[PDB]
Amino acid sequence: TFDDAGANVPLITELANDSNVQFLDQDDDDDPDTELYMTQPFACGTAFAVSVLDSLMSTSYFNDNALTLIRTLITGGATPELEQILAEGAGMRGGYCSPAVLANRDRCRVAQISLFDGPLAQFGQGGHYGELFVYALRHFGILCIGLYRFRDTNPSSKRYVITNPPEDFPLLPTDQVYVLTYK
Amino acid sequence: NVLKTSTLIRLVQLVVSFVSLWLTAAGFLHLLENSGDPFFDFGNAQHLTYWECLYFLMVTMSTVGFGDIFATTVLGRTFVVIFIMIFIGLFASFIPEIAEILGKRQKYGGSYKKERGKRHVVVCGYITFDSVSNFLKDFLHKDREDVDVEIVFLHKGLPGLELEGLLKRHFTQVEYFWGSVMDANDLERVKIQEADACLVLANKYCQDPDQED
Ligand SMILES: [Ca+2]
Ligand SMILES: [Mg+2]
Repeated sequence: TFDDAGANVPLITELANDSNVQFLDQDDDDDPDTELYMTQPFACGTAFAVSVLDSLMSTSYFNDNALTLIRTLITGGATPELEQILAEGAGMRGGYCSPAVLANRDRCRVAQISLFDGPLAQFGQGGHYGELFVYALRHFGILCIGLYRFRDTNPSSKRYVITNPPEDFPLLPTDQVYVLTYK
Repeated sequence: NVLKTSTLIRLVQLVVSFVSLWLTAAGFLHLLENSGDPFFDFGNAQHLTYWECLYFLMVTMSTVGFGDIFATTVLGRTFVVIFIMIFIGLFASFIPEIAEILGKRQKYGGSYKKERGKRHVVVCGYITFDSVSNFLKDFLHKDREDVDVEIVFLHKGLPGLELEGLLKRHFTQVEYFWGSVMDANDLERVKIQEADACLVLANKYCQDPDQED
């Protein structure tokens, strides 16, 4: 508890053993036969464990480029040139950099935006995800990939993630949108 | 995809391989004794039923060997010599392995049947003849007020023979279940939402009290 709290602190925990996820949260309805990806702490983005990564082996075989996509995003841009430089063992070499290489400072980033205020709030006020998607892409080049919605819509600050909703999926003014963006 | 568990796979492979080998061997001996020896112009023959062969092969598998029935054709006797060398090893390894598999099933399974007006207490952690006997001797002591609380032990172990005795001597008011408070299904089996309290005991004599805590 904090003076001018508690469950409102944003947490993510790595778990060494997936079945321990049941202890990580309350108001939860635990069941040891449920696999990690269906559990509330994973669905809320509060838990992580190495087991969800294992099909990176199979996807690495079926489409190499898709494994490079995820990397450019999750690493923030670690190209094989940086991996080569680090493999020389001299540490990460750096300094002031030329405008020719510094052009790469406009990578695309994964960002999160709120429908509570600003130009998109018109869609949060009872619009649909497909209206929001087409509008944001057209006006801003912002490409929407999902939502982060409160679980208790009627209490807690928990939110769940909805990858790629239908075109006619209803929005709430409290939703946050996962987006790809350049600024 | 109906054999989902390695012990149950092993059980069905053992039983079916044993039964099919016994049944086929009985059929081969039945052919040999009833047909008779070919080099004696089939004159040397012995009319066993299939069921007499099946019985006789079990009686020789197990090395009992009554000799109420026996093979008398030369092909019968040579088959019985070959059968003895093979099937003694089969029977003498099958019977122990089936006794292990059928011995593996948990004794103290099931769930607490909550009575209409009795309070209960769930007890777990360090459960042993010593910790339980010192616990029950005080918790049920005659100098306490007369209250009909039931005790429900929840622990991973099978109770030892001294503890099984103690559980039977208190049968009316002490109950024991195999399980762990680490599993929500075991917490439901003991109906812990309807208990007064959970008591968690400690191994005071462990190698590492930080590990035990
Ligand atoms: Ca939980
Ligand atoms: Mg009772």
